[PDB]
Amino acid sequence: TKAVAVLKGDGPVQGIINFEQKESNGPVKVWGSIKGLTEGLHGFHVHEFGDNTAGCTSAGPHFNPLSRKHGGPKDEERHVGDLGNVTADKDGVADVSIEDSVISLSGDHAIIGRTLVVHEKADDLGKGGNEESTKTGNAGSRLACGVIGIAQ
Amino acid sequence: TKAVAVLKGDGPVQGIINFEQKESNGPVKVWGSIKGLTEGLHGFHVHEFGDNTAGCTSAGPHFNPLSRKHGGPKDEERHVGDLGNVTADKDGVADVSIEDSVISLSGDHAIIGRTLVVHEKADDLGKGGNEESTKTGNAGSRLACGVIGIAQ
Ligand SMILES: [Cu+]
Ligand SMILES: [Cu+]
Ligand SMILES: [Zn+2]
Ligand SMILES: [Zn+2]
Repeated sequence: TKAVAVLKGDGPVQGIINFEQKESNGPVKVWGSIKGLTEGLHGFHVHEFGDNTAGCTSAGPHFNPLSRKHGGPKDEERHVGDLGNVTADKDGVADVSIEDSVISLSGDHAIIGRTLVVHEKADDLGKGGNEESTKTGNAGSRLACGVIGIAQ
Repeated sequence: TKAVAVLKGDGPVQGIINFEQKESNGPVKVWGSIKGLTEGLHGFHVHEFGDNTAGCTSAGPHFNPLSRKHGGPKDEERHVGDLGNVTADKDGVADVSIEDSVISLSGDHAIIGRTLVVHEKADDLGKGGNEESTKTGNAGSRLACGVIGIAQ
């Protein structure tokens, strides 16, 4: 019903993101803060593995159990892990307060034990007009990540 | 089913611990290495929460879903999270190789999304002769921890 991810990297990006799901067939509330970001949009995705053995690279690809194309969170055609973009202000702080009905904290699409990643660049939401757009949204390198763990 | 925990803290203690469970009702193999430790025994436990918001303290208590008293891994009376001690050599390296049939990587009591912790002192296995012994094993402070994540 409740989880948390503490985001850390090799640079200045750090944050804490909370997840809450009241019902198993209900939406997941996702909220928290990330700091140390460049002003503007940054890709925000759940990746497949909760493996930090080689930094954020070890988390592997976007969590995509249904083998779909990359999209935005509002799209029917999207990865389970496609949570779009977070927005950082001029002081580099991104306040996050979204709701999603595709991710879950239980069942086959459970994101517990997987990795939340915030990216270098904006997610183009599959609308970038190149092959990479429908794979990763061209969001670039992984600035910070954290395993999604069970919280009180 | 496979998992991994990358142990980090505020000091020299770091390690990678792998988990593998070939069958959902079979033993979990736990192996890896921890370095930066003092020579001797160090408490080695799964804690309830995969929460690193305030360091290793945020992981909360020993994972104990069946509400049992603290013990050693061989004891019938023990917490699910009671994996005993790891032994560090004169170089400060603990090679970990154990099998456990109480913990699981799947089901309602799965340890995926929870926290693996290595401790300052030896776990006394509930035989230290005081109140704290039968609660936590008197293993002292938490030197390093990591959320247990899904691995490839
Ligand atoms: Cu991502
Ligand atoms: Cu512990
Ligand atoms: Zn995606
Ligand atoms: Zn215990």
